[PDB]
Amino acid sequence: EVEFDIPPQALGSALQEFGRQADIQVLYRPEEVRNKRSSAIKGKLEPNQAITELLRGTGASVDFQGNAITISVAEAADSSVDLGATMITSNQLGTITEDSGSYTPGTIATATRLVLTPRETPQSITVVTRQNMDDFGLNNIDDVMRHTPGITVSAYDTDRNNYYARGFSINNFQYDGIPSTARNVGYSAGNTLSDMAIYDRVEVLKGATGLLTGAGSLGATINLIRKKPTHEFKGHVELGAGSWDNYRSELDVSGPLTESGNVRGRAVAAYQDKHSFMDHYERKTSVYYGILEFDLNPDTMLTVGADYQDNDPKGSGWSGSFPLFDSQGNRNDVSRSFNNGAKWSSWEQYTRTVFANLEHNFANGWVGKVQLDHKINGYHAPLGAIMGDWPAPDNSAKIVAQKYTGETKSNSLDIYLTGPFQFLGREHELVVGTSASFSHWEGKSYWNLRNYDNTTDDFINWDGDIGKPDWGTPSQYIDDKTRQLGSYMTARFNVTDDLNLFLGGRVVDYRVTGLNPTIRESGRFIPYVGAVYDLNDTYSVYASYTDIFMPQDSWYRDSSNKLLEPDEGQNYEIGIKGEYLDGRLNTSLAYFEIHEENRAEEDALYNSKPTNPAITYAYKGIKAKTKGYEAEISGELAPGWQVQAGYTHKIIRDDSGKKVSTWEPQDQLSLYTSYKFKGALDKLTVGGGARWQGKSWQMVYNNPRSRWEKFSQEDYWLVDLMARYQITDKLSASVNVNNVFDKTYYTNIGFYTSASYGDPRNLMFSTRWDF
Amino acid sequence: MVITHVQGGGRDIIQYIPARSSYGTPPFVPPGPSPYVGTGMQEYRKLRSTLDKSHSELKKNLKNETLKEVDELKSEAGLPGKAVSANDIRDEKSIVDALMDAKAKSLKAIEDRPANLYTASDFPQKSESMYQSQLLASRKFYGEFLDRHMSELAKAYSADIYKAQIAILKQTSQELENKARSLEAEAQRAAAEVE
Repeated sequence: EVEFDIPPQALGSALQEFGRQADIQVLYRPEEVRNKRSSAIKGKLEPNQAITELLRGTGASVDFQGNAITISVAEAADSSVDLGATMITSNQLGTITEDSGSYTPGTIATATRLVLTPRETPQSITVVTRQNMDDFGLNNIDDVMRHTPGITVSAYDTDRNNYYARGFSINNFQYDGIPSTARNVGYSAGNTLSDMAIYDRVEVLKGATGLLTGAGSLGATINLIRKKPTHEFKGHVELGAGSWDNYRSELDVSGPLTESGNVRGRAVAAYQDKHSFMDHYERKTSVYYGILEFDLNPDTMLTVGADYQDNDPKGSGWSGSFPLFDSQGNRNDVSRSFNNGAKWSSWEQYTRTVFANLEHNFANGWVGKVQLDHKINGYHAPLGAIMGDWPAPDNSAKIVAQKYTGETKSNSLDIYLTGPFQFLGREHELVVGTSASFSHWEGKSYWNLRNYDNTTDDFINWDGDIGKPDWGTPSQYIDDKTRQLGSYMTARFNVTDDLNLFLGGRVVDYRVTGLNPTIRESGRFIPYVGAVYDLNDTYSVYASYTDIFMPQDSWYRDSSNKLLEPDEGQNYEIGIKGEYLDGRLNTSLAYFEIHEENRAEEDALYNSKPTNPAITYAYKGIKAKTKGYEAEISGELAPGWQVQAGYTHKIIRDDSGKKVSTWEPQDQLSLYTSYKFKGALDKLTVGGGARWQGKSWQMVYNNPRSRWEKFSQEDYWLVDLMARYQITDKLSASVNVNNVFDKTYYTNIGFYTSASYGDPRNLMFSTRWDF
Repeated sequence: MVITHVQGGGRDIIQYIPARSSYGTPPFVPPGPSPYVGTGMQEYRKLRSTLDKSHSELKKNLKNETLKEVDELKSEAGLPGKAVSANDIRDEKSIVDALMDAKAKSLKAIEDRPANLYTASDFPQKSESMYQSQLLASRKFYGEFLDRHMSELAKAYSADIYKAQIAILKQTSQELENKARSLEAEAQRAAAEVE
């Protein structure tokens, strides 16, 4: 029951104002509300009474679908059925997943910046909703990714994780639809450690995502949707304790800050201090987030926000957790508690964002948005760990220590327009936008240590006890300035009642200046072709042609010292999507092929006998091809029964025919279900899940035995259990059991001739108090 | 292991011996910072000094070293160390010439190799900078690079020595004919006086 103040006006304006005031996504067709007016509403009425009062005399009907509503004007005659009708939306980011109760989303704008339902999206879109995160205790993005169908989380060391989709490493992140500067695979800056306390959902769009990303990787884009201020007061305190001294605390507060409700705010603060199943390891994390929304008038809204996150570990590992082989070339046998990192070893990662947004509703149903962001993504990594073919026969080992310190400051500006347009008596939608980004990366690297004794007598009983070195002076410097300029346009034509065509593209300008030679790339086109055909009320078939490129490094040049053409690829997709129970349940089945061009490969022939003095180590561009399929189900199976399940099959082979990205399994399966009891057991929720993955391998070089070996991980199952009890209206307690059957497995399969183990069986106990 | 071959041999005067490898080409190299740079640079500085101080120790005393090679071959052939006889001077010259030619062949084998960064004359000057660039660019293990740079510098330093040894043998060979010419001149003079 909220306070509503909307005067009699054009119906479409009233619906956009109601959407803001009720904190609800309002969908309506622009042609249907065209010459109609709203009736006046003022006072503290429930949202249901409010819309029935607002619509009085319009002849419109409402479809209540959780955190969204669809307005329709029914007519005396049979109305022609057009499921994909162009619709005006109140929330440009999609439907809010918080308090929905579902594992499936509503609308999402993550593909083409148009607010579409998953069925309307001619692409592979997977979303991890707020309830899924609450239910399975997914505190960070790594936990989220481990629970995301078609994602493989592979680790380098304790604080360096990498995500794989469709044979490619995902290097793309977006925050509220605004893309973050393309992450360096090794120089963790903080994206892979994003705490979930400040977000509503995570949207993972798979394939070739260039249209809204610009320059980036293949496989997917991870869009994180921040939590937002509300028109009614709501908040919570949540404390948690789990295996290996893992303590967590979270506070979230949201509501109006003035009597009229013109000013609204949300502030969230979280703290986690944990130890590990791994020796001499501890990490401290702090998140702070604050956002203010101002209504300048009923059509204009200004937003100012900021967020902070610091990740501070001690005892950070480096290459893996242990060496694969001993000095003699025999395979090592270490316990899951083994940690190679010295006590003082740390890969410290931090992030801060300061954003301001301006949103306007124009008289023609069009809405304009302006987004200004200032981001920081740094790291302070004085690393040190047992590294190399160790132990030696006298159970001796050697420590390798290097320090990396870097920071990336980014200033981005993003203006875009979205609205309906008529053409040959039919309603279509268009997106036109421009973007500009200015990024600066400074970094120092220390590897010439002063007078350091890097030997340890005991390897088996390694405690992490070695002194810290005098790092000396920087051995290498990075000072890179990047300027990326974009322009996009996407049209969604409502061709017939059963056919909707997507045509769009992006033009990219990219320039990098620094200590190395200037990289200049102008007029880089990224196409977008999509279509959706309604078979019937439930099913729709789709097909898409999408693309993306990544400007290569100044290090990736050919023999003629000319830089390699950008690493790029096309996603060719055919599929079928289902929609049941008024969109409360969604199913999909798709076939994909990723065509890659300019995959940098070492030029062995040149590199063995280099002839040009300008280039000492050159590269060669090759082609690669992923072929696969994916099936997915999410949402209500029954009235209180929910699911998020998926199956993915993938093979990536290069130009020669050889399989590549072999550590990512060809087959993977995920299922996460929960059931809320009815009647007397109403306060009890029970849940569970299981994740299976096929055989994964990697070729490793055995230096002591001068031979290549195949390091494999056989297929394995991981089972999670869950339960929650609502003790009081305000207080609830939960328990979460992960790796229920305590399986031993690997997260790192031979990277840096080292391995890492996945978490042993662990539990998390949490209690939550809602105000 | 760097071995200095003082005695004449088919193998280069300064030899670098390395362990065999099957890791020359790796299908995939992990993106991000290389952990081998620090230790790679440390291993380079260790080997480079032992190879440089082996070259300069030899240039210092190359006159005695090469005349000692000549003296081993001289005695290995039954000739005495000090040569006065006409038969002995002529026999001794051939050894000097045979040694000179062997060194000439060895020097020509190094010099007549296809041109690349490794074979450049300025390579010793450019080796440390080039090596570090290769470690930074490849992000892979130093082993193959280090073995190549040292084997290529063993040859560079062997070519410097061989070039100088030929100069020593040309002067030794010239002096030999002078003794021979004057010796036969004096045998002639004396034979005419005995008549």
